Amino acid sequence: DNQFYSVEVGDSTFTVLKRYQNLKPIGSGAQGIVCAAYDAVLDRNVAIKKLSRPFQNQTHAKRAYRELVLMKCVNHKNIISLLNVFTPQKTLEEFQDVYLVMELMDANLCQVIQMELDHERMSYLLYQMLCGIKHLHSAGIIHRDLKPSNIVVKSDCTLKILDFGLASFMMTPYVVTRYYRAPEVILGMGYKENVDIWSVGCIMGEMVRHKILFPGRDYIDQWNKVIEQLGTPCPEFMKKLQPTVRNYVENRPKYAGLTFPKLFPDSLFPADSEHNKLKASQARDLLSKMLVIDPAKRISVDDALQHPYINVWYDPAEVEAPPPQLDEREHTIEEWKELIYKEVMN
Ligand SMILES: Nc1ncnc2c1ncn2[C@@H]1O[C@H](COP(=O)(O)OP(=O)(O)NP(=O)(O)O)[C@@H](O)[C@H]1O
Ligand SMILES: [Mg+2]
Ligand SMILES: [Mg+2]
Repeated sequence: DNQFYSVEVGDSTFTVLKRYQNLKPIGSGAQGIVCAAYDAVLDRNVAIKKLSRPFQNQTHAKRAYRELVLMKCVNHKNIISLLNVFTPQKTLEEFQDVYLVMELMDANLCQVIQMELDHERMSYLLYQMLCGIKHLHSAGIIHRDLKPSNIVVKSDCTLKILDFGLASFMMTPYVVTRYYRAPEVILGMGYKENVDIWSVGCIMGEMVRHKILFPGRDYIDQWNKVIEQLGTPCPEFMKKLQPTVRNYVENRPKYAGLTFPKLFPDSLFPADSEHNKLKASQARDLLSKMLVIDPAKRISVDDALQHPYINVWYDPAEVEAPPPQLDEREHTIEEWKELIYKEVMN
């Protein structure tokens, strides 16, 4: 008569509620393994992510606690919704795992990057990202860590963002993706809303080029790739850097920079029709306004939404949707356990 059951998925053991049938491993991350499943009660498929011992460290603890609180309060069609939360353990002392249940999407933005997208779908996906990011911004959430792996899509081209971003030692077997972070994060500078526009541009640029824009082993190799293509930023941007960082960037080999038609030629864009020729210029024009190193010269979310390549889908309810305790703090690993439990158990 137990409400839960246990199946072995991959290498781990998933102990889920009886309503969740047939688990198929669909994803895996740093904080948990994601399985797709059927929900008998709701009569639909869902995605179940298992946070194995989230409170084991302050980074993973802060992450888990924050996503849990926001996935409940934030309510937007372009930000993943939480359907059910649960733990198979009965007491705070026995407490080990957390199970996040969300609507099931069909794939990653990484899988969509591997294919040639038409201007209709590319601008719609892009319009959705900016739609959710805008909603997050109105709620006081500035992501700063958007990556394809955390953006999920459905077959009908609907899009949703998975995580809530950045609020940090981690002894782990796995990597962190830096490729989509803004200069005001690579170089530590202090940001504002449009820091997410850079990530959107790194994604669009990859959706077009079909390969990572600014790769690198470290932030040193990555910044190398930023200036090698876009060129050394203007002498007004550098006066905003910290004196120890300013030194490093200023004394770094100079580059004039490539132009956008060179970075993103017409060969990468479908320019057969006359409609596609104009859209291919518009797309390139948006990229040129998103992949700008200086935040003061970088386009805003609102203006990127009013751009001719994106605004063809503008909708008042989707763009200007209404937004909703002060959470950017510090605790020990057992204090976090308590906070996570009392959240999981409303
Ligand atoms: N609701 C969902 N629907 C469909 N697939 C999903 C869903 N949530 C997660 N996945 C997938 O599982 C993968 C990893 O899930 P994720 O939630 O991002 O784990 P994570 O540990 O937080 N990831 P990471 O960014 O590496 O630290 C994603 O790239 C998606 O492919
Ligand atoms: Mg991920
Ligand atoms: Mg994630």
